[PDB]
Amino acid sequence: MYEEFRDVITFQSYVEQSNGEGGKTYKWVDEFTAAAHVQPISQEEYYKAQQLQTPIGYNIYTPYDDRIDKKMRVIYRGKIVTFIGDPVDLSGLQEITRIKGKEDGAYVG
Repeated sequence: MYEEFRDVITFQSYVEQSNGEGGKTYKWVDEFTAAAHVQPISQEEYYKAQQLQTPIGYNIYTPYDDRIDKKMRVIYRGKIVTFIGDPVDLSGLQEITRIKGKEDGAYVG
């Protein structure tokens, strides 16, 4: 609902252990700090037709940073969200990275 943005926001991680046991106990760590824009999808982004569901998708652009959605828990403009994703670069000179991330779950949490 911000459209075009650049604020100083903090990217962090919530990971349910740094070994092959996803659950049991949970540990918090900090990733990086950047001038960035993390925004939620709202609906289908382009809209056109309609459709309804509860939003579990994020859209982000940061200049050359690929670390936002790729298993993280970030705080952008006071909002804490959890998501997994894949980064793509804009190309040419290599100035902008465009990332998509989404949330699902893991059994109980």
